[PDB]
Amino acid sequence: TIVNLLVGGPTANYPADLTTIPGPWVGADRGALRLVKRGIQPVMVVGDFTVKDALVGAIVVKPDQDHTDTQLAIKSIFEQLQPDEVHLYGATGGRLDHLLANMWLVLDPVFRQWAPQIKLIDKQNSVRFFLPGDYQITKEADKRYLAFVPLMPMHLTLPDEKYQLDAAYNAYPISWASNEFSGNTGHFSFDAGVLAVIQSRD
Amino acid sequence: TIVNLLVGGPTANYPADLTTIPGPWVGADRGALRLVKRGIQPVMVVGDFDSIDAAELQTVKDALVGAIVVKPDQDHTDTQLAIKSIFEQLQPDEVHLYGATGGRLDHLLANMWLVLDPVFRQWAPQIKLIDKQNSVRFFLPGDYQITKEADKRYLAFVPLMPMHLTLPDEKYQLDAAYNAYPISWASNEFSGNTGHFSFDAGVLAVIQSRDDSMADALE
Repeated sequence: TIVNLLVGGPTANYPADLTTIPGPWVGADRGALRLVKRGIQPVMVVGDFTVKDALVGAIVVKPDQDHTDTQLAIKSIFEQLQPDEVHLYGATGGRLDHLLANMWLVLDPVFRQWAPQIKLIDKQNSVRFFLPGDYQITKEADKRYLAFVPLMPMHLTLPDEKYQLDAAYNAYPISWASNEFSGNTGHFSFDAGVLAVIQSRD
Repeated sequence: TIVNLLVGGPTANYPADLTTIPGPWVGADRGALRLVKRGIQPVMVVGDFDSIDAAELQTVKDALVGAIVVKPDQDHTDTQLAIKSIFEQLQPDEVHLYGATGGRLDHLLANMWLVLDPVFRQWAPQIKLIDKQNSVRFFLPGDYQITKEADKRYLAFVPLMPMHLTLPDEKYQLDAAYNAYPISWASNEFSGNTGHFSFDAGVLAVIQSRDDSMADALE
């Protein structure tokens, strides 16, 4: 099962008509209002808020003290709805501080356990996160570029991509943008931190 | 001397008509094509412009005559090479990066983390990232004072590397807070005209942002 979470980024970055994206929807802050405005009934709304009307059929989660509403929404989704995956929409564009918080959200030890189950999606990008190990990914038909992004120090190996790396160490965050798949699949291995993999298009 | 650098990001994120922005212009990759298209004569161009379209070859070649043309090297991205070349040949006091946001996320993070390289780190204090809703500044360890940008509403402290960060007078505060990985402390705000902060290591990014009032007013 997949739960869709909508945060407050610009609508111009949505990959498609949200009513077109299947799966239960959850909205945080502005995200909830935009889901409602689109006639979408959320299974859960996070924040302090037709709304009251849409909230009867939804699990309402008020803001707390230790979490951002986005972090709270993520934590609440996995603990209460318990899906296999959460697709984050509205997480890019606009305010950069929100964007970066969304991208580095899984670094916090409490949310890292879910890194493998969280994906950011917008019209030009798909973002997945990985924990140390060996993996195989497949090219997304509509994407041209592939990028490996170490969010923390690690030894990264890319044995079969257009550009490769042999247990390369990064002492700080780095974005190896503009790589590409040789064929339809590719492998990668790393021994620490968290790795973000981004497939993008123009 | 403010040197403006335009990279390949979406034009929708520009903060204004590029021709209204003062200071010499440098274009990297697609950025160069966009400057030429707007009638802006770049003082320098960085990127491979020889395997580009015949339809656009001559027209770009005409604009490149009066510009310093820097060819890609083997060690740097074109954006990094542009930054290195600017400090090397244009005697700038500050470098303002435009077109560094939106679009592809791998390029965006690359622009945000560019100054982390030990070599480029010496220029972090002089590189400012600018788009429609944001203005990003970078700092090296020490104590600082900043003021609120007139059009900005939000303030954010973004440690890019492990450090102890102290925020004593902002809406929200931190007392030697430690981060073991990059963190974006978003939505803080100035409490007064100025704000201060101190940190002991790594590189700190500071972001002043605003909402897109126009777009929000449409919903």
